[PDB]
Amino acid sequence: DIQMTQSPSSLSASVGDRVTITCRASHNIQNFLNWYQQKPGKAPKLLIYAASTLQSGVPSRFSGSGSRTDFTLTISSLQPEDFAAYYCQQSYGLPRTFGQGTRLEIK
Amino acid sequence: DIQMTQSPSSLSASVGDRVTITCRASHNIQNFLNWYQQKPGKAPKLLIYAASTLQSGVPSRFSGSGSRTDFTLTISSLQPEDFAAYYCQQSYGLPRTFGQGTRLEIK
Amino acid sequence: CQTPQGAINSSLPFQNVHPVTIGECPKYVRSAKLRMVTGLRNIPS
Amino acid sequence: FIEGGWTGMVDGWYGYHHQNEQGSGYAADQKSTQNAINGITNKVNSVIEKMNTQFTAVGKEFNKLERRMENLNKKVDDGFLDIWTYNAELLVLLENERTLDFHDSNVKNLYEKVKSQLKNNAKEIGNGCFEFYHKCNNECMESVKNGTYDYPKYSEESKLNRE
Amino acid sequence: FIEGGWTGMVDGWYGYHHQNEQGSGYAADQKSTQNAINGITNKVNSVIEKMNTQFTAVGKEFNKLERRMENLNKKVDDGFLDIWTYNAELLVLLENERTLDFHDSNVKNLYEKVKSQLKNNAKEIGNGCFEFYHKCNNECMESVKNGTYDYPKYSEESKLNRE
Amino acid sequence: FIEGGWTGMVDGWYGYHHQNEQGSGYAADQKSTQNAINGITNKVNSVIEKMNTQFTAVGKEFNKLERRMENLNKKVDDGFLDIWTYNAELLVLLENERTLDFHDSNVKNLYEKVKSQLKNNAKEIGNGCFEFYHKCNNECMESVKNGTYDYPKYSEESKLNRE
Amino acid sequence: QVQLRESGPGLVKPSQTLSLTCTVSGDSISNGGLYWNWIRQRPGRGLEWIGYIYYNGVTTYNPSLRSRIAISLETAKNQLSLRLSSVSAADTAIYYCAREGWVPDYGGRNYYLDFWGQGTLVTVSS
Amino acid sequence: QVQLRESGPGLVKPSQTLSLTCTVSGDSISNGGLYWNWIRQRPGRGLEWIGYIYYNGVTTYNPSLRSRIAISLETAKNQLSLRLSSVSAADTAIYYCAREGWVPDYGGRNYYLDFWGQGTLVTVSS
Amino acid sequence: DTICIGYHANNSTDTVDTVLEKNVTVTHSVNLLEDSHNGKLCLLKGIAPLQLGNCSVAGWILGNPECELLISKESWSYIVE
Ligand SMILES: *[C@@H]1O[C@H](CO)[C@@H](O)[C@H](O)[C@H]1NC(C)=O
Ligand SMILES: *[C@@H]1O[C@H](CO)[C@@H](O)[C@H](O)[C@H]1NC(C)=O
Repeated sequence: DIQMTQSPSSLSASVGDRVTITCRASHNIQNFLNWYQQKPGKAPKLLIYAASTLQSGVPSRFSGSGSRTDFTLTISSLQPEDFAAYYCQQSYGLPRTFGQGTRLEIK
Repeated sequence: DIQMTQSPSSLSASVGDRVTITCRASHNIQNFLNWYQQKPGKAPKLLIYAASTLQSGVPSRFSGSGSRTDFTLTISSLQPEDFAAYYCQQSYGLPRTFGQGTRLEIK
Repeated sequence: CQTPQGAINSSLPFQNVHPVTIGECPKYVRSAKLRMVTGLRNIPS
Repeated sequence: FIEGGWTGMVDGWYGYHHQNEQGSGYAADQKSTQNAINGITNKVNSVIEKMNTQFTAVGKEFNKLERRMENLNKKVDDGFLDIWTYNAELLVLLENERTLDFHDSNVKNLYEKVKSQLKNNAKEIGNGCFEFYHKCNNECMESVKNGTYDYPKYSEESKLNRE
Repeated sequence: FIEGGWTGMVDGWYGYHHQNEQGSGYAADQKSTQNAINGITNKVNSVIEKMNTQFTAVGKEFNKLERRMENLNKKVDDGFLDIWTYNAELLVLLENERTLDFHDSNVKNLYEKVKSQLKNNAKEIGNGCFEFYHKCNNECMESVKNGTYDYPKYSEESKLNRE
Repeated sequence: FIEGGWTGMVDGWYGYHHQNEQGSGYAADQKSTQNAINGITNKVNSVIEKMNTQFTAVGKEFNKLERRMENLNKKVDDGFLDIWTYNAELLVLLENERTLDFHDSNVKNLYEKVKSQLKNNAKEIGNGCFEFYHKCNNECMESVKNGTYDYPKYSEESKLNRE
Repeated sequence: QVQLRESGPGLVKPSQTLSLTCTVSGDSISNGGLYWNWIRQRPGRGLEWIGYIYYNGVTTYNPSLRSRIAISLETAKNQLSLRLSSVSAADTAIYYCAREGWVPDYGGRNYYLDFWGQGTLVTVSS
Repeated sequence: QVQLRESGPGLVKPSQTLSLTCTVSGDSISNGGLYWNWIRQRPGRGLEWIGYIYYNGVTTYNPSLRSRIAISLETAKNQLSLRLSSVSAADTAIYYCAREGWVPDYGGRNYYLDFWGQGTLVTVSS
Repeated sequence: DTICIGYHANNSTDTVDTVLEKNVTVTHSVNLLEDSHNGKLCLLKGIAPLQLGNCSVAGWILGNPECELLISKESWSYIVE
């Protein structure tokens, strides 16, 4: 199984600040990385589809990029509604895995 | 001179069986391999033109394939009329050579 | 035709299943749809 | 052909509709339809015929210190895929435009063929149809469709009805 | 449209010019112009849309004993550049030819639309214009441009003026 | 132009044939022919001009343990050859279709030019030719070919002969 | 629009089989050619994939649970189902169904989960 | 259709020159741009290539026999010819003429022998 | 009495794109692109693949003790890792 490791496990930042969440795959997964936003009590929402593209309906403040093993999720101009857990998912192999998740707190 | 070695020198098989005749070049001849069918008393007939293609008029039971040095002639559903000597010819170099030939007997 | 994600039973010139293949396969193309018109504009009245 | 096609026509692509005392109806123009079919069929086949078969191709492994080779190999595969995707999509768009133009030309040509035969024996309506200045039965309707209409035969009846 | 366009027409691509007792002038045919604009705009966008974005790409260093790799790397880059240059230039030439043909068709179609409405109520001049056989005011000029011209209304005046 | 061309015409691509009391014959329409030649010549040259020159290129040797490089090198060469073969053949098919359509348009345009000048001074036959309603000598035949035919001059003779 | 809705008892006793159903609407599980996923989230933990089923009934499972998991599909009703034998405390989780979509990419179809349902909480207790 | 026909004495004495002619019909040896081959088969043995001649009179030979073999071509009659000096017992064989055709391929024209004639048996004896 | 010239129309919802116009509904069309698949590994023309299971190629050829089930697999249509 391809492991996904996220860092930090928890991050806090004020409104309007910039948040960078990173994820490292144990194996080369090319462009097969999705990012999800989980609000408490809800199923996760898709933010980022290809390592670098957004799902329609996702605010432009969200972006990301990456190569073989090293990927990044970035939130520009952080807003209160961005309070969420964020997850790193690989879709390269069959035993699909998610990272442990990063909790983003605001202020 | 590029040598062509055929194997076996003689093969027998019953009608409806599958016959595999192979040929190995001493040098890389890429796709430049022809196969011929020689009935006793007659000039050889072209079966296979490119290592993998047939000459128009050749029954669909004949096929073949190959790479740089290792090539194969295959006869599916062997019929009595397929009694013949078969020859491996390279057309890569100028001193054109044929293998020693394989005699295919039926039953 | 066999690709890493499944076998293909098709006579069409292109596929959008996978670039790696073994067998006699359609060409892999990065597209969702590729369709030709043979008939007329479908405007009745 | 003006303001849409005929859903009541089912035996071809191009054709005629008529009205007379013996009853109205639709019929396809087989010469026009079959020539159009053969043209389009050859075109679709040419698109398929010029794209070759994909033969077995698999990836390659590279070492830790062979990153430059790995990157070139990928570059080559992505480049060829981007080119063939471009070519496949462009060819389809170019031919779809021509197909539709081809078909519009073919129906317009039947109209002109009829117009030419009828001359002064019918009124041009302006909706892709003609009204006769003489009484016309099924035999003359077939003659016009055949391209054998006898203009002189009805020219006297027409001038009298035209006034 | 015969022997050049009108520099006095500024509100569209295709249109009409008229002369009567109430004063002459030019006006664009907006349905023709806007359909032509939309067609051409979609075409330009398709050319842009089918060419993808260039993403970061840099060169590679090779050693003294890696000349074969250096040469393959260069071969790949030159090959892809030569192919894309070819495709970009060919697409532009092919579409520029069609654009101009498209526009010639559109102006010719307005002429025929007018010709069809006027029938025997005007003399065809042969320079892409018509001369009325009846007196025509601004309201009938607008009617012809609209595609609502009433032929029967003036057929008596016309036959008398034609002689 | 209907039911085939004239093997008796040797001085151009497009032209006229005439019959009168002074003797029949054929002559090419040089303006139409030369414009057609220049168009086609430019097109052939564009096909040649957009394909570049092949410069020296030779193969490479690889070792027993360099099979991955050998295979990439071959892949690159086969890929580029397959692409250029596709482009060369497609361009020729696309242009051959347009050439033939171009030529059909040009002959049809001469017909309409003549039709426009003659108006009611000749009977349209329906085979791509006209029959005069007035006697016409070599000078008026040349005038029609020139595009300078004087319609009014023969309108009286024509109405009397038409009946 | 595409909607997925999970449903089930919400409470299973130890050693019983848990069985959940997902009803798909606004889509067709006989026409799309997509994979249908089941995933779960244990309270306080991140997400864990359970398995998926394709249109042809082809089914795959997370190998750590493959001996317990059964996944099936009924096209007539647009329903997916999940069954876990020998249920224990470790299986308390919110279970979700999801649709896996794709866009062709370099390297093949690039898959993602877009429609995730609502989530059904299942407690294992006695 | 293309036909090749070999002809010659069928018997040559030792130390004489053997001379065979192949008449080509249904084709043109001044227009095709193909290579014209001569090959032979010693009884009980496989096939051996002798040599070939092109349209421009360019001639190549099997290097083991190059000092003895002469190949020529007369376009006026569509005829090919083969001559072997110093003929011996080893030269008993069925001699054949053949047309070499081609289809462009990766790596250049891919050549093959399609029209092979009938074959003329030549015995060397006294 | 009349003669009208026209053409065919139906209830098709197939659409195509052209250079000047998008989403044009047409009466007949051809799909040139395949998007279905049988999401399983099949035999090719009657011959099964070699599955390496949990083994890498190095494991398979060196004879890793746990690649035991492959020591008797002499032929294949393809290899799956
Ligand atoms: C799909 O497989 C069936 C046999 O199961 C065969 O009859 C059919 O022709 C195949 N289809 C294509 C190319 O659509
Ligand atoms: C992989 O290893 C596990 C644990 O030993 C075993 O249960 C499984 O059957 C093995 N897989 C294959 C394909 O042999």
